[PDB]
Amino acid sequence: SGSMEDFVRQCFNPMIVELAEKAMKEYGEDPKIETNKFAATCTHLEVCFMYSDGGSKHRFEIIEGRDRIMAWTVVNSICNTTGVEKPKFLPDLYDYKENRFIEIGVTRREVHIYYLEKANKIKSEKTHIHIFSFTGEEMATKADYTLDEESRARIKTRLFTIRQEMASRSLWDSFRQSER
Ligand SMILES: O=c1cc(-c2ccc(O)c(O)c2)oc2c([C@@H]3O[C@H](CO)[C@@H](O)[C@H](O)[C@H]3O)c(O)cc(O)c12
Ligand SMILES: [Mn+2]
Ligand SMILES: [Mn+2]
Repeated sequence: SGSMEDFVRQCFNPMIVELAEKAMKEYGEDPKIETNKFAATCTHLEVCFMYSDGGSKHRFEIIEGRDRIMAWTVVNSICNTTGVEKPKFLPDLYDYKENRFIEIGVTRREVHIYYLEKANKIKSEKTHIHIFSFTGEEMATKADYTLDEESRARIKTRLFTIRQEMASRSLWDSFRQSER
């Protein structure tokens, strides 16, 4: 869907776009062909970045977007230095304030369905899950949202703006239907 490709290149910062293209190609997927996955990958990356800018300076270490060696360097480092259980999958962030890894979910489906799939995927209590939708819904572990409402509101409003713009360009219906 090349009109979606055009949208991704117009919508997302070039750093996010280049990171998403590398990520997909590493799984043998072509951004030019799986354009809905390209937009999805960019959105999750951007949310991960916005979330890391949510609170105090350096509250959050970013793990998402990092090459595997550096990602695992951050994760193993943190687990040696805080004694928190070493996750089996790379999470998205580490919360220095709350001493927990965070998995970040962005879903075109219902938040509760995605929360469960993440929980069942993770199989490790300590890691905090936080889900966003394009429709303003969000849900987190023990209903603990980590950030203040003003920072969550920027993320929720950004995801809404993205859905809206996709909608004006008749890309949203495909994109919504395309998810796992
Ligand atoms: O870099 C990638 C990152 C992720 C990813 C997704 C959710 C997270 O929460 C998360 O931390 C990371 O997913 C990717 C996927 C897929 O994106 C679907 C979502 O649109 C997922 O449902 C699939 O399961 C995935 O394999 C690709 O196809 C290619 C990719 O480079 C990636
Ligand atoms: Mn991740
Ligand atoms: Mn994630």
